[PDB]
Amino acid sequence: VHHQKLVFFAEDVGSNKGAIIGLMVGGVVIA
Amino acid sequence: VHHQKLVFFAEDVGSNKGAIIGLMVGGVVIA
Amino acid sequence: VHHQKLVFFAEDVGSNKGAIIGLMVGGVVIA
Amino acid sequence: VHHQKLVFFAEDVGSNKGAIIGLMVGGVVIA
Amino acid sequence: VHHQKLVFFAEDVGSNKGAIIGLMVGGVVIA
Amino acid sequence: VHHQKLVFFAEDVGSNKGAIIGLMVGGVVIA
Repeated sequence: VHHQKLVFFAEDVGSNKGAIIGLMVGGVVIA
Repeated sequence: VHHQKLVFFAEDVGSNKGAIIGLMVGGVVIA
Repeated sequence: VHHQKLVFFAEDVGSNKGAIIGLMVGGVVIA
Repeated sequence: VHHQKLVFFAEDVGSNKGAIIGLMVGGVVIA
Repeated sequence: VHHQKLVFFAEDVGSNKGAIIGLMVGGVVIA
Repeated sequence: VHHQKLVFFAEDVGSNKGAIIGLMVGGVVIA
């Protein structure tokens, strides 16, 4: 298979106080 | 298969205090 | 198969205090 | 006059992604 | 006058991704 | 006048990714 640009932003992000995950597959994120 | 640009923003994001996930497949996100 | 731009915003997002998921397939998101 | 415990929680708060205000008297909150 | 414990939590707060304000009297909060 | 303990937590705060303000009277907070 092929994955690409799963998340994409074309313009500026101010902040990320949380989670940004291209491809969450297991385990535990807490943001 | 082929995946691409699953999430896309063309303009600026101010903030993300939560979760942004291209392709959640298992495990646990808490944002 | 082919997926693309599953979620798309063409203009600016102010905030995301919740979940934005291109393709949720299993597991647990809590935003 | 006397004010006290205007807002009160006795048990655990999970999250506050919004506004919690004891006493709003003017100005502008955006949560 | 007298103010006290305007906001009160007795048990644990998990997170505050927003605003918690004892006494908003003017100006601008954006959380 | 007299102010006291305007915001109060009795138990542990996990995180503050936003604003916690005893007494907002003017100006601009962005959290």
